[PDB]
Amino acid sequence: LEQFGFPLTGTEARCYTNHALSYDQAKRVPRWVLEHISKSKIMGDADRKHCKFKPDPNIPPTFSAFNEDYVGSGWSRGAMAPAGNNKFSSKAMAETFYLSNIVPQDFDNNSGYWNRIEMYCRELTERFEDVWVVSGPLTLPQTRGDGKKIVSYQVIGEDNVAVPSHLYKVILARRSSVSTEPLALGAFVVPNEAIGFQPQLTEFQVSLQDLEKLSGLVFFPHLDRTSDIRNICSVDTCKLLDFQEFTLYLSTRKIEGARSVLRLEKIMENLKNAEIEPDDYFMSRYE
DNA sequence: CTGACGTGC
DNA sequence: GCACGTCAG
Ligand SMILES: [Mg+2]
Ligand SMILES: [Mg+2]
Repeated sequence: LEQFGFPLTGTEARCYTNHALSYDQAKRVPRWVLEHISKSKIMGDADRKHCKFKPDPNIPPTFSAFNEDYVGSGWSRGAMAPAGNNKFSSKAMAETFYLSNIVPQDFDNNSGYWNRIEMYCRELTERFEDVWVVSGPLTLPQTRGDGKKIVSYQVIGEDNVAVPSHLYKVILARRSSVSTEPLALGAFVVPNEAIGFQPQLTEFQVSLQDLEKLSGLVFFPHLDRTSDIRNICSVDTCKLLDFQEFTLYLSTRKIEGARSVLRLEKIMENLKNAEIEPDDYFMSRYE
């Protein structure tokens, strides 16, 4: 037949401590990243200050990306499987810093709208027992003034790492293992750019048949497309943290300044459109 | 929470 | 050969 072997596409599913991915060796980015989060996963003392980005040892160095392709590129290192969903295990969080989970993402988008969607996925664990999330990059076309549709994206670094125009996220949530309740599903596609608090998450929702036709993937193939599957934005709220709750959450976590910056935190919070904190706030214990 | 950035061992 | 206090949104 053909004994020298078929060409290796390199799209083998690679499982880790808490996430699995399929690599795009031509774009140096993942095709899709799948993870499972529960009430137990997001709880833990594993800190991300000990972990830093490094290439995946299992990815062959010919197709692996590196930090040289990201540092001065004007783009951020955006993880698809977030470190916040792996607080229980230091090994699982450390594997999320492999560049086989990273895509070039806008700074404000990574820290803003995409960070709010990741928090909403963690918030769904407070209403569902098991939540599956599929995240990945996209490079969608654009219709020009002459009717011609053209795909165009950017590559950065010596290893041409593709910079996606849009990002997609697929959320599948199960209420309880001991329950006949139907499942909730939602597919969202957001552009890789800074987004404020005006557009709701429902404004970026698309049908699953349209995302599969766009990304060329088939999500959750072991699932039957019966009438049982319900939209996640009807069973749940699909609302992200507004300006108040988000700024209050960030100010609660940034409380470890350990200096006069502690008072500068309430300063920025005070002029931040009148907001107050209910818990124990800056219990300053400074010599 | 999501990022980037510099220096003693 | 590198690896932990600073800062921003
Ligand atoms: Mg990120
Ligand atoms: Mg230390």
